Formats: sequence, structure tokens, C-alpha cells
Amino acid sequence: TVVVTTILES
Amino acid sequence: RDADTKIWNGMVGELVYGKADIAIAPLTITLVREEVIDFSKPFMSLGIS
Amino acid sequence: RDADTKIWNGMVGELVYGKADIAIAPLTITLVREEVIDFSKPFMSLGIS
Ligand SMILES: NS(=O)(=O)c1cc2c(cc1Cl)N[C@H]([C@H]1C[C@H]3C=C[C@@H]1C3)NS2(=O)=O
Repeated sequence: TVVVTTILES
Repeated sequence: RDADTKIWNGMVGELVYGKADIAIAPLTITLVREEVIDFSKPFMSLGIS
Repeated sequence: RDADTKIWNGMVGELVYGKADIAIAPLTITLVREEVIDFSKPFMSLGIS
């Protein structure tokens, strides 16, 4: 499973 | 990069230390970041406005 | 690239074959060019106007 790391911003 | 500790924190520091495989993020391409990890071609343009 | 003889032409053709070490040019980053020769991040932005 490829891990996507994101930050929470509109 | 925290300057004295020379550790990367955040989404890049997750990509550096092997925890994550990719990041699709509002992550601006920077010379200090380009030395430590790879980037794709940018997908969206932005400037000071 | 024209597939009549499947031969590259121009500056990229000099890049692929061996005549060119680098092509600093108005050379638009595309897909069929990226597959055969490398591009960096684009140094100048533009569009159809
Ligand atoms: N002023 S400009 O339009 O020539 C221009 C164009 C561009 C600049 C900077 C300038 Cl000043 N840098 C951007 C940025 C995206 C990545 C490639 C170069 C930096 C990181 N690319 S761009 O879109 O090719």
C-alpha cells in the first residue's frame, strides 16, 4: 500500500 | 529542517525517514528540499499576489 | 518524432543520439520528450495567449 502524506488545508 | 538539530519535520521529514511513500500536498519546491528528496515537475503555479 | 522512419529530429535528436550534452533552449517540456531525454524543473512559465 502506497502511503500518501498530506496536510489539512482548504 | 530544524537548523541546529538538522532534522526534517513534517511531510518531508516523513518522506525522508521512510515512513511515507509519496506526498500530494501544497508543498512548494525549494532548493533545501530538493537536496534531500526528489520532486516531480510542478503541477500548479503560484506567486506573491 | 515522425513515425514515417521513427527518427528524432532537431535539438532533441542531437540529445538522444549523442551530438548534444545539454539543450538550453525554448524546448517545451512534454511527454514524448521526457521519455527519451531528461528535463529539469522549468525555468520559465508561459501559455497560449
Ligand atoms: N518570471 S518567470 O515567469 O520567468 C519564472 C518562471 C518560473 C519560476 C520563476 C520565474 Cl521568475 N520558477 C518556477 C518554480 C517551479 C519549479 C521550477 C522552478 C521553480 C521550482 N518555475 S517556472 O514557472 O518556470
